[PDB]
Amino acid sequence: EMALSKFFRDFILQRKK
Repeated sequence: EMALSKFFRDFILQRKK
């Protein structure tokens, strides 16, 4: 499906500021 979906957990979640 998507491997960015792993990468997802890394970008937007560092935006939990």
